[PDB]
Amino acid sequence: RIPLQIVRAETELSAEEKAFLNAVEKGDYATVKQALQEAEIYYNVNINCMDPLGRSALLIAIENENLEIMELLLNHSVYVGDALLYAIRKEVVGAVELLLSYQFSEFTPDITPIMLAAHTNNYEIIKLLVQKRVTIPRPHQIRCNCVECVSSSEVDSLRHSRSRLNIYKALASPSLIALSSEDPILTAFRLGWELKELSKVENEFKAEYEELSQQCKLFAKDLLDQARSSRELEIILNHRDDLAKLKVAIKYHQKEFVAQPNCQQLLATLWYDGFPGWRRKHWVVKLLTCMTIGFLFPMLSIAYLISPRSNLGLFIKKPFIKFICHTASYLTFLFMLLLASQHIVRTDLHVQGPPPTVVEWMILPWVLGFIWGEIKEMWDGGFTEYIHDWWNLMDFAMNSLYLATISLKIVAYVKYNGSRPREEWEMWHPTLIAEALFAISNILSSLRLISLFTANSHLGPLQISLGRMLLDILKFLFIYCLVLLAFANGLNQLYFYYETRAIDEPNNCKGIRCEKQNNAFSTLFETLQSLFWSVFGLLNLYVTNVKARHEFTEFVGATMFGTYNVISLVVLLNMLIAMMNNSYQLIADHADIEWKFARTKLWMSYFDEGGTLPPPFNIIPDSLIQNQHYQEVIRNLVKRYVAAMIRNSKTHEGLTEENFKELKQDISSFRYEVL
Amino acid sequence: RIPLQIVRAETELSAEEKAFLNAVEKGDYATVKQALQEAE
Ligand SMILES: CC(C)CCC[C@@H](C)[C@H]1CC[C@H]2[C@@H]3CC=C4C[C@@H](OC(=O)CCC(=O)O)CC[C@]4(C)[C@H]3CC[C@]12C
Ligand SMILES: [Ca+2]
Ligand SMILES: [Zn+2]
Repeated sequence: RIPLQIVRAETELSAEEKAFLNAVEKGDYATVKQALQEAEIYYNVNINCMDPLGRSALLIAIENENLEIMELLLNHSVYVGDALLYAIRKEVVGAVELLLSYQFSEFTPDITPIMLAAHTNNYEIIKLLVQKRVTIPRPHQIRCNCVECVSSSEVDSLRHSRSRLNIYKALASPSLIALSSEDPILTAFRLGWELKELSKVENEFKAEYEELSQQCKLFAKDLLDQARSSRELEIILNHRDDLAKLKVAIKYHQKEFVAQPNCQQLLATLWYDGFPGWRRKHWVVKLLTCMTIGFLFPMLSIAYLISPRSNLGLFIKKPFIKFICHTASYLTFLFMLLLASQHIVRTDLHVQGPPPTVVEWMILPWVLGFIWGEIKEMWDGGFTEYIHDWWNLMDFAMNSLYLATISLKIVAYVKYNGSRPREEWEMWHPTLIAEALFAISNILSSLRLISLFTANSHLGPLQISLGRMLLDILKFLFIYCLVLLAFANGLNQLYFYYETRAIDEPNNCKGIRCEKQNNAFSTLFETLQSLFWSVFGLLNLYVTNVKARHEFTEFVGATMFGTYNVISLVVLLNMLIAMMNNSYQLIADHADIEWKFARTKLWMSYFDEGGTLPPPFNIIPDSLIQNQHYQEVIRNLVKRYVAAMIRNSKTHEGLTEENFKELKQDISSFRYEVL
Repeated sequence: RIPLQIVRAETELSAEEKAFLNAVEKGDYATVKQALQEAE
């Protein structure tokens, strides 16, 4: 028996106010008029009476979209505050125009009429409001130590965050950008960048800021989509405040703008400069032409040096031929790196400091060219973006290992004279370190070729997904390294008392890299190595067996080894499978825009004159007219976009409501004509 | 304090054209006819 009563009692109005509110809601030109006259004379009705469910007389008159009752209430001095916002949110032009011609609320007090109009994204209401000289407060910069931001955040943090989000939502509407900004493309780019960088700062309101940034990027792409000619697209892309706006969009990570089909057409025509209709030809003749131009890599580079402006000197200046020549030079470098480890060119293996062979003497200009190119990349173009590549770390590692190999070879040549057999050299002979670093640099140089996958149409998205899933490999190795450190600590602590010597063990071998694996858990480094190698099954089971008859210690060690194997394989590897499968499933939707953005970024790196020579040969010693043309193009694009959007806003629901309103008005007019 | 004005100003028609366009949009056999006669 649960008793049910209204615990929050609302003060109900008198019966005289109910008649006035019912006359307002039903709609009557005479009953409301005489009710207001009686309220003026006898004071029977409070004019500012309000329903318990947040509905004043003016709000109900707005909800009925009738202008006569609204005009009479406006002339009868009804409380008009917080009533234009309801008409704006209802999105009716006549009521907003009438209220602009002159307690409880459903809107937060920081909302202005222009802000709500921008939130609702109605073109006519926003235009009619901005004609009345309205302004929006400027949101502050993200990192503020000023008093006006810090004190406001300290006093009322929720109101501050709500006000900032409301302002940024008002500024990000496509209609307000199309009306109030003279450069909607650059405004959309900048607002998308600020909203994306601000979503990470305000990590709790991340979804709304990410949605607003996506809205701005979509508006920029849709504004570019309305181009009806190649001249308009060339004017858009070349506008400088060669392809300036495309470089700006690449800077602001506008992947949807970059991967637009007409931008990709213009980039493809600029890429195949010397080949009219490269996509037209057969794949066999394309492969033959690519092979010929690649095999002509000593050519077209000497000709550039001896005659830059000849018939043949301008052949390498085209971007595709430049890319082919660079790829051919790198493949030749890797071929000589393969040849450097062969018996035909490498002899006299028992000298402490050897002079370089012919293959290494040929390798040296390539290494100097790579070093000089990476040095020039630090200066030319800039330094703040050189580290913002994530491929230049690999190049820096390659060049550092090359420099270390050269310096160690020089030291071993100048301080070691004579010959000595290789078995009696010391552990840290400079020659051995040089041969190790050269091999590591060979691995890095041959793995550098993955960056060329974005040019191909089939290996590009594959490398994009490879990066996507390496981002989760990086997360998985933290848990794996914690588990590895835990079990290594435990196993070394259990097993370090039974450490033997290399002399006692057979073949003078102490470690897990022997025929009979010895001292697998004796030291912490060897324990880490053993627990790493047990993942691939290369650690045998008898390494947990000690010389003495300590069967309890052996059993506890084998149990630790089995628990580590279970945790590190059965749980963790299949967890990694599930993680990368989920990440691949998410990225497979947006996998072609990313590849097209990466291919575009690779294409614009070959457009400029800098770095024309391959690394073998790169070490051998009025604005008003453009602004007005861009302004006409923006005017046409904005008009086309606003027309397409304004009738794409026509909806079955709104059309149906409009038809009922027109039918009701016409029936009432006909009834008044008959009566 | 971000100022908001229409940067791409459209040449608005005269008030006489607004009456003709409103008569066309609302639907009137007589108002559009007399408007066209006055335009002639
Ligand atoms: C499977 C083994 C034998 C590979 C050995 C390494 C190289 C011989 C391969 C690996 C990556 C390959 C590259 C992968 C992608 C491309 C881009 C591709 O570009 C185009 O098709 C041109 C048109 C465009 O840019 O879209 C031309 C071949 C090339 C350089 C490939 C040339 C041959 C490379 C260097
Ligand atoms: Ca580089
Ligand atoms: Zn501030």
